[PDB]
Amino acid sequence: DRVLRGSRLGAVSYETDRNHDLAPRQIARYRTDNGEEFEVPFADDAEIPGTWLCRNGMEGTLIEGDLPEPKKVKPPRTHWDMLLERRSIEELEELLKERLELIRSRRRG
Amino acid sequence: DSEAVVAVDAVSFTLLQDQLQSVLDTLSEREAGVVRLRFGLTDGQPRTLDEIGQVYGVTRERIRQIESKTMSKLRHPSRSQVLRDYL
Amino acid sequence: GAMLDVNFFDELRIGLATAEDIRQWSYGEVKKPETINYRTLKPEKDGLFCEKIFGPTRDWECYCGKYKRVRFKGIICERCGVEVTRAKVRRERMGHIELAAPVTHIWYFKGVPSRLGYLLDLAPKDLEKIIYFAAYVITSVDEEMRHNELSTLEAEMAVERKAVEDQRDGELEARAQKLEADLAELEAEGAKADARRKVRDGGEREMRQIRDRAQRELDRLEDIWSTFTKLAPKQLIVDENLYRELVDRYGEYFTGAMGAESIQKLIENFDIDAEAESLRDVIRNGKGQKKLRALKRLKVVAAFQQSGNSPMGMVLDAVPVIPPELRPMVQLDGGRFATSDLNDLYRRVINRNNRLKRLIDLGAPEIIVNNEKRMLQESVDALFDNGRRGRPVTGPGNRPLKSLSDLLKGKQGRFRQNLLGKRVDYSGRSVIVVGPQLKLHQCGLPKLMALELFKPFVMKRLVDLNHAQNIKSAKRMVERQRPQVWDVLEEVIAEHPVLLNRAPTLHRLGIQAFEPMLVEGKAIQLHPLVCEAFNADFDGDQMAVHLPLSAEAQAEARILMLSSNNILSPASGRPLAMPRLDMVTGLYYLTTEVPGDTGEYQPASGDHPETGVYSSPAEAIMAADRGVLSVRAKIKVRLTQLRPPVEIEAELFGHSGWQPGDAWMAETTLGRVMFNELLPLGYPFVNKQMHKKVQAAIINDLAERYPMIVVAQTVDKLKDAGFYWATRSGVTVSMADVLVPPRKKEILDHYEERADKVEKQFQRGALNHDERNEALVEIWKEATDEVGQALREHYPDDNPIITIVDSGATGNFTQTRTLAGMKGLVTNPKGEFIPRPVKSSFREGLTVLEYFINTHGARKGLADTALRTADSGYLTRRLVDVSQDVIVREHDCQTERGIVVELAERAPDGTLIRDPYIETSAYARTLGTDAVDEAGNVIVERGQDLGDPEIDALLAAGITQVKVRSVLTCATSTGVCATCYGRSMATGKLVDIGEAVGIVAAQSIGEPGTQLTMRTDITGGLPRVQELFEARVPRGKAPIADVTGRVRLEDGERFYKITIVPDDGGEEVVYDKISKRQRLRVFKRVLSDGDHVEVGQQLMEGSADPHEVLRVQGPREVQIHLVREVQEVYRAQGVSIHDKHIEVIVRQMLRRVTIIDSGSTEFLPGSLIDRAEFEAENRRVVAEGGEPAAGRPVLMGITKASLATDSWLSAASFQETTRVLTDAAINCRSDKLNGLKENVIIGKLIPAGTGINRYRNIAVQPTEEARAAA
DNA sequence: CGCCCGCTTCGGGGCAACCCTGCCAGTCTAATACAAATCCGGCAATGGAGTCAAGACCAGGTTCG
DNA sequence: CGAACCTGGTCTTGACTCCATTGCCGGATTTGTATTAGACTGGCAGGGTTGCCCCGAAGCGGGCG
Ligand SMILES: [Mg+2]
Ligand SMILES: [Zn+2]
Ligand SMILES: [Zn+2]
Repeated sequence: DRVLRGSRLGAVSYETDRNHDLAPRQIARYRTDNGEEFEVPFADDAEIPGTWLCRNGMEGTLIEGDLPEPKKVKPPRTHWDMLLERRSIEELEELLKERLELIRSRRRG
Repeated sequence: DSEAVVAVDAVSFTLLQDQLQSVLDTLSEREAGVVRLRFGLTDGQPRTLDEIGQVYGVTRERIRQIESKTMSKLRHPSRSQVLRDYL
Repeated sequence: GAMLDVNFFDELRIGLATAEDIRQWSYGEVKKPETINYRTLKPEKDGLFCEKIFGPTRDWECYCGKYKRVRFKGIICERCGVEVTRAKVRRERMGHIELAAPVTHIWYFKGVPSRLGYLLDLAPKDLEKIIYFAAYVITSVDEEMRHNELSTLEAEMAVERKAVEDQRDGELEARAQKLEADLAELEAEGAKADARRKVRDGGEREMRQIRDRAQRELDRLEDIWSTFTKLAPKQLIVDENLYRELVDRYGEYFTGAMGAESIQKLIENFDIDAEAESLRDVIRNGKGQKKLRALKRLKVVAAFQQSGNSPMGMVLDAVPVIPPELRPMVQLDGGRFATSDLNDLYRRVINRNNRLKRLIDLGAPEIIVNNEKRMLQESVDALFDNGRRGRPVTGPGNRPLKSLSDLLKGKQGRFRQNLLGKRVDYSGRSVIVVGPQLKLHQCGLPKLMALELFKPFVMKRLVDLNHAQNIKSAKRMVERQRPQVWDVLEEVIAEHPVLLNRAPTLHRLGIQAFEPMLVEGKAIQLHPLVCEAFNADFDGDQMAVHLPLSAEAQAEARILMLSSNNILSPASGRPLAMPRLDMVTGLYYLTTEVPGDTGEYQPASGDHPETGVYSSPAEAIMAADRGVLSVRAKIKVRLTQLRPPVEIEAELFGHSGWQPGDAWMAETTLGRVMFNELLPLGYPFVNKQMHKKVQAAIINDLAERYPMIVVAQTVDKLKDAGFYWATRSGVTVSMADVLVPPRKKEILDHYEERADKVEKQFQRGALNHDERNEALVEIWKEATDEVGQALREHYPDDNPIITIVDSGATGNFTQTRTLAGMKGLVTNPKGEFIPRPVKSSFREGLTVLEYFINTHGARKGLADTALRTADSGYLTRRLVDVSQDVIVREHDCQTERGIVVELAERAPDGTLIRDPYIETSAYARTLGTDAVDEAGNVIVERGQDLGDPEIDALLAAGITQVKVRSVLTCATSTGVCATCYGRSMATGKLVDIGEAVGIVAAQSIGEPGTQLTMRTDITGGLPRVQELFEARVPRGKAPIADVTGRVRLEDGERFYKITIVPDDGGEEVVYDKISKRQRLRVFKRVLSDGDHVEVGQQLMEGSADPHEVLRVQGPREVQIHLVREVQEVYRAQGVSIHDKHIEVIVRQMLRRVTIIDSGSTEFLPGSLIDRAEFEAENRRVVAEGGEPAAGRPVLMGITKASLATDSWLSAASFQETTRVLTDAAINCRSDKLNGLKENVIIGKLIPAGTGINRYRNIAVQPTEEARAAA
């Protein structure tokens, strides 16, 4: 019960498109693992991050020898962990000896 | 598509810029320069009163008095009868 | 090449894109199936709308707002990651997805030839089993390991089968033990002799089923051993258990996978060189079916071999993403959102890819991962073409989703909807009315519509005249419509042409340019003479008004398309600004002569002089204003400013009969004097009765001999006098003015008695139903003609109905016969004739059953009209696309070839009887040779216009056949020359050097297809024309002779037989399957037995096949037969098309030849190539080792011809957009933008008319003498 | 001796006009526990940007003893 | 005749105001993940329609090794 008037979620300004001066800027050279190089022009006064998500789609590091060592998290949950939270070492060793005796009796009896 | 260009207000904006150039150039050099630096016409960022006092070799109070006197000047009908229809 | 698109292009190369190109286009990898945050309505990170990947939504703004103006441009925010720039790069940047398992492209798997199947030599039934995880495929195998483990594993097999037989005879021994136990427990006690052997029979059947099981597993072991011996690559293995047994026994010696990874491995282990060389060997030496299959394979294999392409791009390792501004998520007013139907397919692919990656990293059994991979494969196939394989993916409401190929296919694609025809600005639309006070070049215009058309012009003009301070108050002044804007509007309207469209636009004269003028009201007033060209009556038809802007388009509408410059028609060259209905009736009444009217010329004696003469037409007009003279009485005026006819000119003045002070007497009416005052000063005095054909001949002569402006002003004066004398004529209809014949009842009773006799004879069983139906049809047709005859003789001449008919204004005599007289026989829903027929006229009133009988044929014709109009539109659309690249390029090709023209065949008594169709077969052409006779002088020399005086000179000098020059034999490379095309029909002079004669010919052929009737087993209307231009083999396929000689006729059982005896040592050609519904050919009498026939004589009666008549008689006679057969359809309805409009389409048919020998240069046997390109390749191959590629000319229809063009852009825009585009990308075919449709698509200036380099680069400067005078 | 090539039949894909006029489609085990992340509400460091009052003062029109 | 004056500005100094602008901080809300123990084990599901044409594939009669 209205008029179909659409608008994309974003504004359109118009200022002076001058290219004679800009802000000064650096260029950081990022490198992924598979021999790729990438250039990302940051500004001058900009804290350049040691890692970066590259255009290729993989997390590339910075080519300067920073060596940040971010100390990543543990692998979340294993089947061994879900076994160990409900069993104990001696009971698992008991079932291990049970299956060892069964494979022995199947092998030579 | 409401985010497109209405294409009569753009050329009206261009003629408004030229009319404002004529009106600002009917005054002197210090007044027009202080006004354009104050409201940011030659550049994007408007220079503040301290910036214009730095670029003009004066204090900011002289800049502010010049600004007040020019804004009292520009509300004349002789400098308003052409710009009234632009709003 | 170019990437910023500066409109300086010369090529457009398509190609099959690899994964290395896909991940080079893309800016960031999309990895989440999200679009927009549900709460803040911002584009999500790493989604399908991500601002890091596709660019920013706001102008010069990052995502976190740290950089928000133009001074930070071209940099990247170190926190958010969005490169700060304009927001219009969301329309141009692409992303990509990295698939967890490869996927086959659907265009190269499911086509009408499957290209993967033709490349790898696999069946498509097998290919669908491979790539959809239904069957394994052996991708590789060993040779030497199989060679020695053949011996060792056959020893292993013999050992295993020995153990099998050991277990078998152990079961036999246990059966014997249990059998003796049954013997001991049966034959020692008291039991039945059958019951004591029941256990014996049970043990026997137990041994039989035990050895049945043993023999079945023996068959199993033999099967798996034989299959392992005969293992080979590209072999499918269905029956999963057999493959698992084969793998876990023989895990060496071979590998074998299932799916797109296995297809990628097969394309990896592949050489195109040895495969193509084996295929060349097979087409060299083989025969039959395998040669045809090897040709069909060699097409795609040589296509992959010739170019710098790789076959690995048919599988797909990374899908690309379209930019988000071409699939937007726009919100409406009020928060309602709208997706774009590709987001669901992209989200399904993203979901299933993430789930497959998680399943692989988690570690899952083979069933789940295989089902997930086939799910991802089905999702990507549904993305590229929904509804191709299996059930289409439906959304809400059971509607199939719009996939990527559906943006191109059909009528709703980009091509036929938004590329070729767009909505334009500066336009208008309103209804039309008749404007009979305007001049010819004018048109009316409502000011409320012209104020909106001319709004910026009037804005500038009323800013310039100080009626407004600036543009803003001027626009508000236009919106409030203040009373000075009209006074400005007249100034900005004057001398500014506008185009007036009428939809549908059938032909070239559907758009003409007028000068507007301000007219009150709201209707576009139109001149009453352009209604015939527009095909517009005033029953509520609307006409769209456009507007040129620049100086080039204004000069184009002022010069090329002005209404007073298009008088003649481009099809036949007859005038289309001729007086129509009321003007014809007015001029016919004004120029008819009544014997014995008021104040005639009676030559008297005794009482007085003659009292009929006059001094001058002024005195005649005064004596007609007084009630003495009627306009149509035979008087004798003395005329001074009207030029006499040729007889009286040579009689009185002799040579110098210049008029404007001379005097001569003329026995005419007053009306013909008043009519001849309209015509110009140089014209001789006509002195006839202005029938419509006489007015056609007068305007034809006056436009052939005089400048165009004189013709326009003469046509205007004729319209004025025609209307003014059409009112005073007194043509009115009253039911006392519709007279009935007096002897209608006697005629109807006399024919009714014979109808009673036929009905009585049918009642007495002397004849069947069909014969009495035919007898009644004949009787009542004769009665209809008799009643029409008596009605024709009963009427006077000044009856309004018979004057409207016989003056050629409108109508024909069948409509008057149905008004008064007898309606006649009425057709059926099937098309037969009901033997009832209606005896009541439409004046006496019909009755109930007769009305109900009439309604059958009425509704049938009314539906058939609309269906036929749609069909004719399709045929015109085909022809325009075929003939689009025939434009004039030179002035003279300087050839010496040329066709002949029959031109007034010899009478048997001995004269020159004129051929009827000389106006449509020999006028307006150029003499290819000279014309001479009796070893005398040349009458018409080489290269003349060949108009009517030269035709009369040829016929009077007594020659009959001339060799004329035409566009079938034009020897230019690209497009025809100018003297071959001859005179243009629309102008009268020679055709220009930029004309688009192909589109003119296609429009002139496909325009009058609506008016083509049809009939009650040969097609005789519009589908006859469609089967000719498509070059199908016809329905009534009549065989023709293949050699000279006599015939061996046989009247066989239910179908005949015809054999032709040659006059040489050849086998007698046999024609067997000739049905008894076909009749023999009659010529000069009907065909007999033993009759000596010619080479190209039609044996039966019907339609010969054009493919055979090319093979028998060469390419010359197939031009003659195709031109005559199309003309024979169009002239049946009385429609004239000149033959140069038909020879253009026939020339586009017979271009290419076929290849029957490869020679030694790159030409596959069976590939159709152009006559120019192939013959130039013979020039390159007579040097460097001489052998010719042998070729025979072929004739192909128009859909088959237009698709095999040189441009993949004009072909894909025409028809079958998928199947053209998929094999264009295989061969890496590069368009050159040289035709006529591609410049329309990409929006550059076309190479026709004012677009060519001769006319586009004209220097214009003032002359030096006029330079000094300023 | 079963093996395999000409005919026939069956099925899949494409197209079938052109002007206005139009305005939004569906549904079922349900919770706790917790933790991380984000936001928001409210003073607290300013501190710079502007506002105002007064005055020092250079020097050319303007009016008296 | 000189002389005050009065007033355009031109400019500075000093006090005052006032609102951005981070910065913690405490709490609120928002979002994501893990876990529920009687037994439960291979879909509902919806229609089949034209005409004409081209062409490619399946299958069958018919001879052949
Ligand atoms: Mg109409
Ligand atoms: Zn940011
Ligand atoms: Zn030529």
